[PDB]
Amino acid sequence: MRECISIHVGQAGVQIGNACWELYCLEHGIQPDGQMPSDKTIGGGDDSFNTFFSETGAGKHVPRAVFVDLEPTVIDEVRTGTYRQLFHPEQLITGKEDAANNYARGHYTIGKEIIDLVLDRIRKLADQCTGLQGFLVFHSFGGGTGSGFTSLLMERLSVDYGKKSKLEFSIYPAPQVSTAVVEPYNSILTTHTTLEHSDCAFMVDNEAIYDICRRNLDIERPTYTNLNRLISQIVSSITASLRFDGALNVDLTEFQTNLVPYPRIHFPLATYAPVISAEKAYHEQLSVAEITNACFEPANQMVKCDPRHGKYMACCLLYRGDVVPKDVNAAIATIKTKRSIQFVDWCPTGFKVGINYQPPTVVPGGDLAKVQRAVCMLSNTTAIAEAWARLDHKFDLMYAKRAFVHWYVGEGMEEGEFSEAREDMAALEKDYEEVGVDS
Amino acid sequence: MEVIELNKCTSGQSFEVILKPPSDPSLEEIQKKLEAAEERRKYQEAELLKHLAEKREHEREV
Amino acid sequence: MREIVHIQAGQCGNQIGAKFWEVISDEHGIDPTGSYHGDSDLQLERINVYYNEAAGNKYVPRAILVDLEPGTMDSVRSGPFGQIFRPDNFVFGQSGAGNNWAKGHYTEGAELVDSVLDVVRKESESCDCLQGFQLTHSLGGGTGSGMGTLLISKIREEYPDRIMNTFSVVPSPKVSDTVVEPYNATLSVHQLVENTDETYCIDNEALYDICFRTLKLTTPTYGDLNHLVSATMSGVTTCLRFPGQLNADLRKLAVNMVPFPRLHFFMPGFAPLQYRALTVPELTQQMFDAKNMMAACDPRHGRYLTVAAVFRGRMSMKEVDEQMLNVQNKNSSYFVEWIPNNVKTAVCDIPPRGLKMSATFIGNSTAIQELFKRISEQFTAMFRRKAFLHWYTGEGMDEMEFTEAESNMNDLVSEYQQYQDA
Amino acid sequence: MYTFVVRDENSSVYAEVSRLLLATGQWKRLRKDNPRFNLMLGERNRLPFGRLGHEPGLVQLVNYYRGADKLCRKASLVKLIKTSPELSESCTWFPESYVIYPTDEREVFLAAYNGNVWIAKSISSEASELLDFIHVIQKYLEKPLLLEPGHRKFDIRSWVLVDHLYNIYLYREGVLRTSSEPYNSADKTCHLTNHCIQKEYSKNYGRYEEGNEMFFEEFNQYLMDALNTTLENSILLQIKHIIRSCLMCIEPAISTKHLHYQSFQLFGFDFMVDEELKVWLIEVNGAPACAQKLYAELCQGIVDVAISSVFPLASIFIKL
Ligand SMILES: Nc1nc2c(ncn2[C@@H]2O[C@H](COP(=O)(O)OP(=O)(O)OP(=O)(O)O)[C@@H](O)[C@H]2O)c(=O)[nH]1
Ligand SMILES: Nc1ncnc2c1ncn2[C@@H]1O[C@H](COP(=O)(O)OP(=O)(O)CP(=O)(O)O)[C@@H](O)[C@H]1O
Ligand SMILES: Nc1nc2c(ncn2[C@@H]2O[C@H](COP(=O)(O)OP(=O)(O)O)[C@@H](O)[C@H]2O)c(=O)[nH]1
Ligand SMILES: Nc1nc(NCc2ccc3c(c2)OCO3)cc(-c2cccc3[nH]ccc23)n1
Ligand SMILES: Nc1nc(NCc2ccc3c(c2)OCO3)cc(-c2cccc3[nH]ccc23)n1
Ligand SMILES: Nc1nc(NCc2ccc3c(c2)OCO3)cc(-c2cccc3[nH]ccc23)n1
Ligand SMILES: [Ca+2]
Ligand SMILES: [Ca+2]
Ligand SMILES: [Mg+2]
Ligand SMILES: [Mg+2]
Ligand SMILES: [Mg+2]
Repeated sequence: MRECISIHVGQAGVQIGNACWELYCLEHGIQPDGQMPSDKTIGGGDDSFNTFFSETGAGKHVPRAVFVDLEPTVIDEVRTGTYRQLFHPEQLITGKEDAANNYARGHYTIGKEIIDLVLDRIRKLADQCTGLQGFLVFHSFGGGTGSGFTSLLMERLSVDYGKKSKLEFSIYPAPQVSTAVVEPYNSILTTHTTLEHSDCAFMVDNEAIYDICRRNLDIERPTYTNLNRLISQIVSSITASLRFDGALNVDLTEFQTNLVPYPRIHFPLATYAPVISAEKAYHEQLSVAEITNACFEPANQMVKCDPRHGKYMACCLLYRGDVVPKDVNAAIATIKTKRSIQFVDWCPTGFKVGINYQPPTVVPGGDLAKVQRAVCMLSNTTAIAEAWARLDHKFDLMYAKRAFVHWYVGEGMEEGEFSEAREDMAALEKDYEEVGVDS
Repeated sequence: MEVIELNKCTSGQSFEVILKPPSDPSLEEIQKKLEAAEERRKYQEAELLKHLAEKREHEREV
Repeated sequence: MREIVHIQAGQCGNQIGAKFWEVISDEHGIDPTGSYHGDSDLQLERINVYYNEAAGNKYVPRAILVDLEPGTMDSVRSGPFGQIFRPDNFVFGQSGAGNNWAKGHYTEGAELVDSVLDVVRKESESCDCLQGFQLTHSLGGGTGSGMGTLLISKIREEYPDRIMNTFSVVPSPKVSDTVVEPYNATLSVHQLVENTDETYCIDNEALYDICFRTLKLTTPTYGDLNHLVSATMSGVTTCLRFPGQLNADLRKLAVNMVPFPRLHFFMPGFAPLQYRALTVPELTQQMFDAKNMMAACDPRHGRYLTVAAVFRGRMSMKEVDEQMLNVQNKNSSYFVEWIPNNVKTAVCDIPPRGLKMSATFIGNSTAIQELFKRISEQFTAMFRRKAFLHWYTGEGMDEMEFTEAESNMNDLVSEYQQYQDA
Repeated sequence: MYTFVVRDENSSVYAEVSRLLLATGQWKRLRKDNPRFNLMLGERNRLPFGRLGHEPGLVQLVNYYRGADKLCRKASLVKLIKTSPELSESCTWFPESYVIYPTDEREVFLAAYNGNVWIAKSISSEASELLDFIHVIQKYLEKPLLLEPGHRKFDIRSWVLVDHLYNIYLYREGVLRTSSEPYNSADKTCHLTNHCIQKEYSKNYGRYEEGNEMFFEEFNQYLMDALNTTLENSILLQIKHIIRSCLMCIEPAISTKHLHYQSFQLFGFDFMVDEELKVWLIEVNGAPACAQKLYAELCQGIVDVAISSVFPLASIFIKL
């Protein structure tokens, strides 16, 4: 058994963490007090779920997780909510004053005063691991803390755990649910600073999750609770292989091996189906072929982009529920004969397929319907670079006028860091073009 | 098409399907960078407070 | 605990301050004795932003009351909510400032400023986590203008990383007490340019035109103008005073609203300005209408750097988004193309007293240069003949200081013009 | 009002479309980089498709299909024809063609050594002249239909509009772009038919018809009088079949049905007609201009079927 440590940074990271850990508890049969009656080994064990939960002598199953925000208001809800008993207080770290949507305040000014405490609490968890694999880091691109503190933290984890894999779950900014003009600055600044420290990063565009909630869950104005429950379904699909018995993606290293041949091009596109409303009173259940087909519709992607106009470097399919290989292979043959799936020449054209028999779990009284089978596709396609283009365009528009730059300079960041990060983004777009397109 | 590396357990199975074959920073550096930023902050604060001390001296002259 | 410290200086500042406190005290269910008699925990959930908790389970405004003359603070103490203020927070001299910025800033005011700062420090010291300061004052008189900007300068010196926000009533010849108002206003704007993060330009010209033209009041009093000011201020502090979706402090708001440090002067607006319930299209159209703006400036003569819209009441967020998008898409040329997504929307479920639905508007528009041009012209018309200068040089000011203030304000105008043509 | 932006200053067709849209009251033109547009009239080169469809509350439409370049370049068209089973190497309605670079079909084409006249493009019978010319090598149609009066070659331009729903609309007016020199088997003036090339190097530029352009009414009259058939029966059935087969081939690759932004595009198909009244595809142009006389009508059709269909205000086409 090999442990995974989850780190939730800033508002978005903390609330998504809440949704994920709630869902993991329901999937593993762990109650809000931490007891797991199905676990017959009291106070220890080397089961697959112990990759994410440790055990006390009293039978309490404790997430291997640290929550970190620079203001206290979001983590206090965890401290007083349904799962308050799940987490030890030393796992929940708050400052007094936040980064005000300012990367420089998160990374330099405020981050400098909490980083050692955070690394110490992380060390406390690591000392409880017998074979630490690495970290799952949850954060927004747009917040001052999610961007700047997260990048500071990633640098320090590279120093203190240089052999260990690090995965990100990153919330990409959308004007439909966000209230800040400077999110493009922070996103570009954090991606630049975190790139060579992250082995694999799953970006979730709030615009895509928003539209999925509106279209498929019939929600007029999705809230964070809706968005985070859907995101948590996708995260759970991704981590299920680390948390249950199985032979695919059983270690953090395998995500990079299977999905990332170019270390900088380490942003796989996630596509999830089916998303069905709990209120929909007549639902005809969807077959393997239909949901695997859904995997190739942009409307179901976590980032809106068009994979037909790029190239695949890797692709794999994580099924949950009633799925046998024969139906998967028939679906793939059909889709190959019907759709535009072009791989780069130096990677084989192929799918790695994982199937977990336990059906997807849903939150009782939630917005999602229980389904007999679901799938998450993780594909490394150059088309995801469209999101970088959008972000870079917005950066160029503001930076040409130096709009808002003084807030960052006044926290001690230099203007050169803006153009260094932006140059690095230009080189990233170039990498994706060279891999993905022909004259 | 070709199905390889079929693994199976009670909780599921995995496999691979091929449709076609092919064809650093130190802790010292981080500390220096953070301290340089903090020095810039301190510098801006000192410029502000110097400007305000100039204002106080003008007020006394008035 | 995100505490704000409030300061009101001079006659105008203290009257509009008082209206602000009575209005928000009513919204939070606090009576004149400081007792809570509301119906909903949301009223108390973020009460500590503006109110301290006392022993008698009393909520006391975090408010400092300053003037160089006693008159207005006796009127405050006798006013309807006057008992709610902390007695030690009344800091008043005896001399007055005679509508003279130099008296407020350099002579009479300097004698009192230390005692005002002591009370500020005593309030801040007991703050869990002071976010910053708001000041109410006029720019046309002597105490709010001269001593207020002195206070602002000292607060900046002692709390240099805290947000300083003002609600600043800008003079107009249409509603004028003395001829020297443009001098006092020009000297003050320079100070605000240097030492505030956000300044709401509340123009007595605009408040007058609203009371007269729209509200059909033939003889508007200061009370009628201050009713608009207090309702606007309530609107603009809603997003931090009541529970909801936003995790903000004055610094995050400032960072979202202020793209260049000197260009931090906002046009406020309010809708509606009658029993017919107002549809979301009607609120949206009226809040963007020149006629609802409180800094008599035509927004069609400039461009919006940033806009915040705050809606209060029970309404469809879908419908709000659709109408806000409609106004942006149909009027795209008045919003700078080089700040993407520069219109932000907040909704608070709790409406103000009496209205079912309302909207408050905060615009960072380059059209605000018109206000400063106005003042500059009135300044120059006198200063080219040195008229009334002896009132100021007799308190020790040199002509040179006036020339520099005039230059600073013409530069501010030029900066607004640079970004309007970009 | 609907709002639009213009990003290709050299498009005649869309300059006229723009002027038409303005003369409604309900469309406003914006500066080329304002993102709050309903409609982009995009540039020909490196149109930023990745930035479309991300403006809350705006339905966004663009006058180009991303990926249509595959159809509108000689090498990509040859590859698409040869490699798509719905088309196949034995397409019969496309001339035998081979990709040659200066996956190079040099030897594969050489195997077609042995009517051996070929054309290289991006005209001779010895291969060495052509392969020493550096592109695609294509079988040159040695027996073209020659109009009696003047014994002269021509080509047919058809305009085709594909809307956001992937309806394929064939404009009822085509044009024949003729030579006005006799065709000779023996000097690229009797062999070619470009509008510019005839209005310059070729002597007689207007003798038989205005601007070397003949329209369907005249050409139909000629086919009735000379060959005793119609344009519809003898030629247009084949044109419609070819256009439909080409666009149905790429539909899965480029459709905007389930995408977050919508697309339409105007295409220019160029055909050759041989002496057996067999139609051959020569060219697909992704940014065509129009013959002067038909601008007004065609551009109005674009507004009616392509733009107002998505953005409605308060038939010249045949649906294929
Ligand atoms: N999907 C999702 N996105 C969120 C959530 N909360 C905030 N965001 C997004 O995150 C961005 C704002 O970043 P925050 O996480 O709130 O900022 P922060 O990391 O807490 O840093 P501070 O500025 O110090 O508060 C915006 O783009 C929001 O759309 C959430 O719960 N779910
Ligand atoms: N295989 C072939 N057989 C006979 N004639 C041919 C031919 N290929 C091309 N031509 C002649 O050459 C002319 C121009 O060729 P082509 O279509 O490649 O030019 P082009 O790239 O400019 C497209 P357009 O000029 O219509 O915009 C055609 O009009 C036709 O008369
Ligand atoms: N809107 C408004 N303006 C006021 C009020 N009282 C005074 N003013 C304006 O403020 C200026 C006079 O300043 P004042 O506050 O009386 O001077 P001070 O008390 O010495 O600072 C003039 O422009 C007046 O029009 C008020 O209650 N409301
Ligand atoms: N960069 C920056 N920010 C400013 N205001 C916000 C802020 C407050 C506290 C901060 C901070 C930033 O950074 C950390 O502490 C003002 C200025 C400025 C400089 C020089 C001359 C000036 N005349 C008017 C303004 C100004 N410059
Ligand atoms: N209001 C305001 N803010 C400022 N911010 C900068 C800042 C940086 C780091 C900080 C900080 C503040 O606070 C603690 O750390 C500058 C100024 C200014 C104006 C006018 C003339 C001036 N000459 C020098 C300065 C100054 N004025
Ligand atoms: N700058 C700014 N904006 C405001 N409006 C609302 C808003 C909502 C969401 C936003 C946003 C702005 O910007 C990013 O997301 C109010 C204020 C204010 C000023 C002075 C004193 C104050 N006490 C409480 C509040 C406040 N200051
Ligand atoms: Ca166990
Ligand atoms: Ca005295
Ligand atoms: Mg936060
Ligand atoms: Mg007065
Ligand atoms: Mg061509």
